[PDB]
Amino acid sequence: AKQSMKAREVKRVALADKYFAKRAELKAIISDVNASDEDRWNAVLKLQTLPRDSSPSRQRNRCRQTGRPHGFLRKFGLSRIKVREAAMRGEIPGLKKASW
Amino acid sequence: VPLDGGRFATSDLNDLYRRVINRNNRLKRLLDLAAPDIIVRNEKRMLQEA
Amino acid sequence: RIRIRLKAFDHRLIDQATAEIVETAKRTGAQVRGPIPLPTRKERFTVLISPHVNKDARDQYEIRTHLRLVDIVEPTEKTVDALMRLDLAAGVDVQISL
Amino acid sequence: KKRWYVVQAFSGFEGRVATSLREHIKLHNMEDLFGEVMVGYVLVQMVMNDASWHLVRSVPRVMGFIGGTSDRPAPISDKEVDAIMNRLQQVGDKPRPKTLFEPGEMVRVNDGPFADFNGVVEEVDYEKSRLKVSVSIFGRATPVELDFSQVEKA
DNA sequence: CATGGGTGCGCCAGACAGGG
DNA sequence: CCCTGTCTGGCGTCCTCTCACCCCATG
Repeated sequence: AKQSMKAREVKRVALADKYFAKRAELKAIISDVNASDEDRWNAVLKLQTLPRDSSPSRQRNRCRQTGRPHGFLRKFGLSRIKVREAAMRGEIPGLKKASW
Repeated sequence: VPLDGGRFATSDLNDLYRRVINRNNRLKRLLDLAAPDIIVRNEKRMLQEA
Repeated sequence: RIRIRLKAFDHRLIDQATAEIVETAKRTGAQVRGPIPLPTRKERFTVLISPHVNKDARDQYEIRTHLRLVDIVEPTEKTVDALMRLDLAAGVDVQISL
Repeated sequence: KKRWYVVQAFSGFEGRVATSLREHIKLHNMEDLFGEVMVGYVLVQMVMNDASWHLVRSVPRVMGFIGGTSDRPAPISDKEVDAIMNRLQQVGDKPRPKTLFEPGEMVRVNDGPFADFNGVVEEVDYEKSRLKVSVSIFGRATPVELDFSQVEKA
């Protein structure tokens, strides 16, 4: 991909663990059946006070070996071209040819 | 080392070190428990003499 | 009652690995509720083998993860004593279920 | 007013020293000069006359008082003597019942072959009174169910 | 089972009081 | 302070050969 692109991911990793999933109660409880006046307006708008690139929906999905955008596999956690050369090298514990 | 019978004939230094360690354990426990002044003075004095 | 759930990849190893804990539990408890089969997941994958176009050429990869159960019946206070810290077969992830 | 004093006995014969002390009191009938006797040190509620001092040191298997001097031996010296006695009693009456553990909480095992081992409680069952914690035995986590008293909270 | 607390030697010599 | 009496410490030959006996005590 790009060394520029792999740097943006770990920067957006640092936002997804510092702000989000910790200051996620801004929408978890306060944007529901609670005080639905314009104090609930302060729930949705203070969510915008945190940066836009901090959401876990923003952290796309990238490979860890080479960082290819597409063709990702969640189990191995790395790109489809990299899972195969490691399969033939004998690195993933158990991948043989599925010839059922 | 033991003798012919089997009872261990123990040296004198083991008595001395075992006394010092018994008293030191007692003094640590009394400073844990916050005993009064005269108790820990006798305890430290027995350790000094040991 | 006291279950022992086995997890591995090498199925030719797990039958001996369970046998290594059979012999460790036979001489202590003398009652073990068998090496139960416990069906295996077949996680199927497929990968575009090309680094580019021609989405016709693919390779299929799978991982048979085998499971077993030992299920020590009685908790006599010497059986588990011969089990904890006294196991083997590096690569076979073991777990109790109780 | 009767103040407290510390007596040293041959350590091990302390109950017999306490009984012989009560009996010497009721022999030499200085009943108005002794209040109690508490149990290698024997605590005595007392007053200080030289007659009662000779009485306590004439009790057998008693070395002497412990104080600043042997002329006028010393009552007691502690900011919280009552709390020190309460701590000594609490040592024998140690509850040690910590077992409460939620998910991801580390616990301690002190019973069964898993004794002397620590782990975390991935699942908890208050209804079944059982904690789901695994022990790092030979590397692999060994998820086992232990009772609250069977394990201690870490 | 494990722990818990005599009274017959004589000289030299220097340090510690003790007058002086 | 300058001499006098006291108080404690430090020490007293080398090799061997047997023997006898090594902490109670007890709730």
